[PDB]
Amino acid sequence: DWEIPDGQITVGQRIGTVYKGKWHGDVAVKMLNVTAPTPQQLQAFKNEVGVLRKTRHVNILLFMGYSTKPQLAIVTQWCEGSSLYHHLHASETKFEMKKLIDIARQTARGMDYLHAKSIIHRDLKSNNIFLHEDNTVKIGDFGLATESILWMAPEVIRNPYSFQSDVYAFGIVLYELMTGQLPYSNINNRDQIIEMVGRGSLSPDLSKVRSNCPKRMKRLMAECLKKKRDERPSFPRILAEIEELAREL
Amino acid sequence: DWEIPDGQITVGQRIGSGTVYKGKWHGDVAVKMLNVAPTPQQLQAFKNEVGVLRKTRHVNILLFMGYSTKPQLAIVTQWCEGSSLYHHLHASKFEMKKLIDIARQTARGMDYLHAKSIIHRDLKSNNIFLHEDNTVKIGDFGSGSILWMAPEVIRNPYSFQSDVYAFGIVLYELMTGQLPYSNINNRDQIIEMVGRGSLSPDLSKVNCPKRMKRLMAECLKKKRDERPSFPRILAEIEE
Ligand SMILES: CCN(C)S(=O)(=O)Nc1ccc(F)c(C(=O)c2c[nH]c3ncc(-c4cnc(C5CC5)nc4)cc23)c1F
Repeated sequence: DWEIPDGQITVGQRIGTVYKGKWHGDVAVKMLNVTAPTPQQLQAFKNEVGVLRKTRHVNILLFMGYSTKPQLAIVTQWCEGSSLYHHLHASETKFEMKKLIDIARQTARGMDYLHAKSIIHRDLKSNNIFLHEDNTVKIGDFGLATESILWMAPEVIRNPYSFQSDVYAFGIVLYELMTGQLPYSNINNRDQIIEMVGRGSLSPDLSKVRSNCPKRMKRLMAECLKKKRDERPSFPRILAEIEELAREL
Repeated sequence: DWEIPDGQITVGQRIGSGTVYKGKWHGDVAVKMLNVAPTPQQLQAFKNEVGVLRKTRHVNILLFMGYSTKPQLAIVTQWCEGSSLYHHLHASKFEMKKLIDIARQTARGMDYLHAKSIIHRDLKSNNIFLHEDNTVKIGDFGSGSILWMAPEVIRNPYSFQSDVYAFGIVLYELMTGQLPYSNINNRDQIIEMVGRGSLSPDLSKVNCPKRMKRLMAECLKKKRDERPSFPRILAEIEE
């Protein structure tokens, strides 16, 4: 059992619900603050716990246990540092290419691991990628996994979710790394992007990628961003490629 | 199941000695090949040990990732960058802040194991890996090194308290920067002297927090029952 007997966790400050806590060291706790969970609230809990229970990988957020009796709660490791979103989009400090490649590799290993276990993340984005101690990638925020608009494949815009969708979202994450920007800087209208990406009249501007960016990465990026879902690569190939060029330079 | 099918793991360089290898499996892994052809008698003795590692989910405990049974029995875990606490301490200057942090993390790992009712039985500086030279990873809990052995172990010999004694020796390593009884280079003497209670580590060789030394002395008690529990150990180190 991964059920942590309640009263063993010293809950602390709020983060966003999620609390930093104390349980044999630093932990993070996601507490559903309801009086009595909906039948839907219960299955969402069981599902997230069931999928977390099957993950043991350094690039996946470490699940540590759950609580049921007082409230629904999911306990994971405590990550120090910020999300990839914050580092790229909301911070002055920008990364060297070698690290950007490394961040890409670590994410791909995690995604490759998940897909090997028949798990679709369905919400991969730079915000769900935690740079633990600013070096080690941790894929997390597992609210929707099974067994955010800018990171959506056209067939998710228009079951839409698949391994292929996870690949597209990973493609956008790559675009973030290699540009430092979010896709569609021109568009400020939600419903415009939705229609345009959905139709296939729109795609990320790969001309914006850094001059340093290896052509191998740029090519791969384009592949993961293919509008036809079945034309997109699988993570074994994605990881292989990223691994190839990482050694290459 | 956590069994990794035959072939999925690509084995690389021999790291040390079952036998440990670096490998590839959805990224880097470490593969410990067991000194084993397996009999049905040994198979369910092997899975018994995996079932213990199966219930460890903690950042300061080396991440168990899965096992193999073909071609041979193997434990698969995460790969750690950098070297053990032993190598840093006895083969190559941590600021006191980091030493305490290293001590802090080991207590977290141990406290967790004991809460999970798991006795390590072999805690020591070389079973404490420094991943990225920051994060402590405790492994190897699934003739011998006697420096970390509690007096009751030498002569329920293996208990939570004997783990605490081992941690004490580890605290001593961190604070002195050297192994106990360096003055005496004789296993048989150490075995006899520590076993009979006539010898204990020399605390004259420890800028060390005086609460730490008290705690270190508390862990190093020859009397098994005079030793604190890890929750108390963790609480005092944390504070
Ligand atoms: C999870 C705990 N278990 C199930 S268990 O069975 O209790 N313990 C257990 C199991 C399997 C294992 F591979 C290991 C293991 O040894 C390592 C696991 N990850 C590693 N990462 C790096 C290293 C390493 C690299 N290089 C050097 C020298 C500098 C050259 N020293 C060390 C060793 C390992 C293990 F400790």
